Amino acid sequence: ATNHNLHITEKLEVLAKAYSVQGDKWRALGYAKAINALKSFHKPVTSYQEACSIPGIGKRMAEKIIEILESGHLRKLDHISESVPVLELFSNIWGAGTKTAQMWYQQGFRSLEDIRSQASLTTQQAIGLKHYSDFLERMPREEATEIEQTVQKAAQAFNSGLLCVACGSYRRGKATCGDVDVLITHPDGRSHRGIFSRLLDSLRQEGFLTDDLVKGETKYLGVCRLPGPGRRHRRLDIIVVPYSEFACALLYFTGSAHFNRSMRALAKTKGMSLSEHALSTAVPGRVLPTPTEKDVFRLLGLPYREPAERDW
DNA sequence: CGGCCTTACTG
DNA sequence: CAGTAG
DNA sequence: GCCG
Ligand SMILES: Nc1nc2c(ncn2[C@H]2C[C@H](O)[C@@H](COP(=O)(O)CP(=O)(O)OP(=O)(O)O)O2)c(=O)[nH]1
Ligand SMILES: [Cl-]
Ligand SMILES: [Cl-]
Ligand SMILES: [Mg+2]
Ligand SMILES: [Mn+2]
Ligand SMILES: [Mn+2]
Ligand SMILES: [Mn+2]
Ligand code: NA
Ligand code: NA
Repeated sequence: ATNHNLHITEKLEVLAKAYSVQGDKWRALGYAKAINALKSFHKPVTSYQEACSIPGIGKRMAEKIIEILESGHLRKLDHISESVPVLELFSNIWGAGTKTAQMWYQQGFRSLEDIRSQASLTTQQAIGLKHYSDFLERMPREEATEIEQTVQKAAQAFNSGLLCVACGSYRRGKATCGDVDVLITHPDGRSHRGIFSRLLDSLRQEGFLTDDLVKGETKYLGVCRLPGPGRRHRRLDIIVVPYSEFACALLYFTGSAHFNRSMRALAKTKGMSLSEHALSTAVPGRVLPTPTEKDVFRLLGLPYREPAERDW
């Protein structure tokens, strides 16, 4: 639905993002969750006592939601270090995180021009810098579809049986997608092998793939651009998995990230372990049979949720 | 007090 | 391994 | 940050 407390979240997001880019990950996680809670809430919040009651919101956070409701402002925001805007600028480079951002800042850099001419850049960071603007824009769902079909087409040319599905935000039904996450497998349980590498060659020779960021056993993180004019470069992620891990692979890749974390966390409390490979029992333990996503929720004693309902 | 998901690539 | 990322 |  819609957020009934944007006047609150909007202010907290600024602070959460500040801590994030500065390296205070755990505190930033607290705000991130506090924020997620406020958003998905039946109606607007009105009181302190009303705030604390909400899971994910404690005394310190409740206080802040108050200052906002009463002072209409968050004094804390008035003291965010002047290095934050630059740290955010830097970490928006794919391949560069909080540590690299702080280092560059310590060395005197303040702008991308500074980074381009003087900073030391890993191969990935150079690619991220080159597509800085493109990677900041979420693409129209329709374009996400075009990309999925492109990979599926190139893949099925090797084996018409190969199953290709765009997961991530796409499968969750979002209007726009930051990238395209394509899962590839095969019902025969063995044909998925021996393609990955050749598939990337096809897409590469075809001019579709323009830059590679990470190439591994079953995962690929790269960059693509549809043919024709008016096209931006888009991030593309592909994972090839054995059909026996389909349900878990699909569940993982569909996300959301926070949804995955919660689900894995729950599994953990029940003496189980959840990954993109399988759902098991604490130690490794035994692999529980999971033919479908629903089997995962069931085994975890959770009511099934549609992909569109997995925001967190 | 102390975890806060879990796995994988890069160098 | 640390850093970054899905 | 929050929570067990
Ligand atoms: N367990 C886990 N799963 C994750 C994590 N990050 C991502 N995933 C899973 C869940 C996530 O759905 C999937 C794709 O990750 P992206 O493509 O990076 C983010 P998307 O949701 O696709 O939305 P977009 O911003 O692209 O429009 O990997 C993480 O930290 N942990
Ligand atoms: Cl985190
Ligand atoms: Cl360009
Ligand atoms: Mg995505
Ligand atoms: Mn992705
Ligand atoms: Mn471009
Ligand atoms: Mn694996
Ligand atoms: Na609380
Ligand atoms: Na980055």
